[PDB]
Amino acid sequence: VRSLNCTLRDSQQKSLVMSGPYELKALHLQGQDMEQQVVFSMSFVQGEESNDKIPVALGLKEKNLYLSCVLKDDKPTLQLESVDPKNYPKKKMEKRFVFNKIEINNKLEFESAQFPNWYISTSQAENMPVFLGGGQDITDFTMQFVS
Ligand SMILES: O=C(NCCO)Nc1ccc(Br)cn1
Repeated sequence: VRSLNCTLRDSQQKSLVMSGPYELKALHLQGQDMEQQVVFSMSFVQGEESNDKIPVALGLKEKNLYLSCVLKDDKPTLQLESVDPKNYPKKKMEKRFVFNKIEINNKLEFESAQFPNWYISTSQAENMPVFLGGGQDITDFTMQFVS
């Protein structure tokens, strides 16, 4: 499987950092604090594809942790999920790990492949969790490539 290391920033230009072991949060960051941002390994996985819709998995660089979409208290919910480090990443990722990376107006949205029309989202407020949203909440991102 092919993977690229990258960071993400929301359309309000908030960066993403760890919020405990299994959550991410978004906040405005600049300067030395930039080292705190999460670096993703974006893997290009199997799934239905178009020019503007590309299936990816979002793992944390050098960690056996992936973003995943599951029902929690009966609601679609973004979680960080651990995996066996000997088996990942792989080309045929389970559907809960797959996001459709969609380019619209020079920004990216990440739609859950498991839950159509649910998107990786951030709040306008500082220091709040990254979540799966189904308006005020931000669903557009840019990507920064990392060496
Ligand atoms: O401009 C970007 N990065 C800033 C320099 O690090 N990224 C970018 C641009 C278009 C789309 Br679509 C997604 N990401």
